[PDB]
Amino acid sequence: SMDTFITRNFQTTIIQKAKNTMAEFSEDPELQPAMLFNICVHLEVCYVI
Amino acid sequence: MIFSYNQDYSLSNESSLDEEGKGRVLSRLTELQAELSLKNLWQVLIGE
Repeated sequence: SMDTFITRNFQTTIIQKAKNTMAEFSEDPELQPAMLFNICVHLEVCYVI
Repeated sequence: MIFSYNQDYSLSNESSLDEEGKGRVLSRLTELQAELSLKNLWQVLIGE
């Protein structure tokens, strides 16, 4: 399960804001890991920059 | 500012992002993609 992987790799803030984004877009984070990861990376890269 | 996992990118402006972040971003992306492909989590991402 990537649900564990994302917890291991990414920070809390990213997961919080990502889940908030997925919440605002009316979508379940746990039922769609790929999107959560995509948003997590897409959100992380900005902070990395 | 377009980036990929396989060290391929496309910047609209050249001077916007200098050569340090460009390294860290591609490094992070490749490292992540590596970690995913390492633990068989890539197929789920590539899959519909």
